[PDB]
Amino acid sequence: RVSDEEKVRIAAKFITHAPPGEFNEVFNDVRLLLNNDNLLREGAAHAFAQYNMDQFTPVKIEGYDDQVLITEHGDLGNGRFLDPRNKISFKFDHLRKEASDPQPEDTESALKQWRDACDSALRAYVKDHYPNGFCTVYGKSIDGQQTIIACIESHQFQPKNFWNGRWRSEWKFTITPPTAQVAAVLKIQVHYYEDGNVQLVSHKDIQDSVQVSSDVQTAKEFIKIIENAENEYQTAISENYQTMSDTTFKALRRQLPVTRTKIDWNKILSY
Amino acid sequence: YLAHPTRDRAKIQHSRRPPTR
Amino acid sequence: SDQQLDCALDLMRRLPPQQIEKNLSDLIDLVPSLCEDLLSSVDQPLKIARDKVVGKDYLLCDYNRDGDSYRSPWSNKYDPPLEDGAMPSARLRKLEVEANNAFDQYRDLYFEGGVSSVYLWDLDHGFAGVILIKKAGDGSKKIKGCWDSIHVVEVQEKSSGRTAHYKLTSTVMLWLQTNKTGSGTMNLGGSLTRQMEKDETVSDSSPHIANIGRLVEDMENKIRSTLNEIYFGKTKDIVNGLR
Repeated sequence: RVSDEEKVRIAAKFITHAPPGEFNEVFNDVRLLLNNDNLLREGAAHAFAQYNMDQFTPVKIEGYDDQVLITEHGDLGNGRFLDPRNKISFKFDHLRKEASDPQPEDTESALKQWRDACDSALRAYVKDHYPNGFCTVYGKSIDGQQTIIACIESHQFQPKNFWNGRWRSEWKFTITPPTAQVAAVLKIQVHYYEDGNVQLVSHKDIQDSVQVSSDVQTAKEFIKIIENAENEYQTAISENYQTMSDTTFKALRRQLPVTRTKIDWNKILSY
Repeated sequence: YLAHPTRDRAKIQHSRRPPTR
Repeated sequence: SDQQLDCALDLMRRLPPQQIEKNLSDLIDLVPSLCEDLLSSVDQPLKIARDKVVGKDYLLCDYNRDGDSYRSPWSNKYDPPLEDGAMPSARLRKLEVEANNAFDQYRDLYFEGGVSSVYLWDLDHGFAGVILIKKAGDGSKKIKGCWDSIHVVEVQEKSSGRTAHYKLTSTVMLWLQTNKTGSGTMNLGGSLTRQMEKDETVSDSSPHIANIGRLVEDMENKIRSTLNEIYFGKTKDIVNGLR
């Protein structure tokens, strides 16, 4: 038999695999399939947090103009997260997707100025390039290595028209004077589900380099690399859709037989 | 909230015989 | 609708179809009680098998399964062999033969390749069947492509029978995948399912196989166009709306 341990593994797997904007529907399907409310909110608490960190969930805090992203990089513990731009911690309710309890948080450090410079350039980059995108930029001393991590999210949820979509990108610049190494992953997921279930899942990896100069110049060079790469990626996706529509899809099946008319089923059945 | 037409399409009407497992 | 099977089917509508097979497997693991009903209600990509006797390919799905064996439409035998596998009546087998032939021609005319299979089963006051079509690439081209057609028809004959009721539920699964330096990995996959029913005349000039063929052809032509709109129109527009 399937042990409860494999079961919880499954409920948690299903929840972490919910498409964008559909966490609640998936959670409630899994709730009803296990019929054990306290086991679920026990054995699956990790999955709720995992989902929101994987998805870069944006959240509005009462008191602050700027939304912030839930990511692994801002995990403060105890269901609390860092807002490095507004310089607060807040409580995040992973089930309700609700921010509460903002409290001032100390973000001062030697790297704050490089983080601030990258955050300023990035924020302008994001507002210009995404209809309602949000970004969060973190500064971490990781291997004694100073690292800037820029996370970008943009989603569009239209459940009433049976579709939801989300773009996430994650950009790591390890600030090792004189040549900083750049690593990114761009991801897209789109789900359409009127009378079916069609998804696009896409990702692209980026490797690059930039010369470390001043904070404001290094930031500008960082943003250029981001813009060029996110532009090429979007461009190429659309080129791929055209090619798929023009070639592969057309080859899988004809619109009609060579006669250019539907089948005469009498003639089929007669030989 | 979604319709599930594959639940109401014809089903096998002798008793199947499950796969392993 | 709050019912467990409706929840399970709802999950299948939301979970990534890129993992369609493991999703079903995990679901049956979570709710074994529903194993038979999910096996019957959850479409899975078709798998191709080889009939040694006739040297013809055939397709595997839940509908031609008994235990861990599948029945060929060409030879009418199970693989691996079974001692009392479920068999259509001698009568219904003959129609299944006519239907397989008819749908092998339909496949050639629309698909110019691939593989077809038709499997019929008796019902109390008629019969039912599935018409399956699989057309893939071999995986060597830049853009990988696979089409699964799963057409499930229910025929309820009247007291003559010079008229019958047909209910058709059709699923097409379409899978496209490419790895290009410009776009990174791109996997656009999934399925659409539509249902219709019609009363038709059954006569020698319009037999069951003719009526079913017309319904399958009409429905498949419509789903093809909808797939084109959703895959290459709607999802692309959503992508472009994100940035």
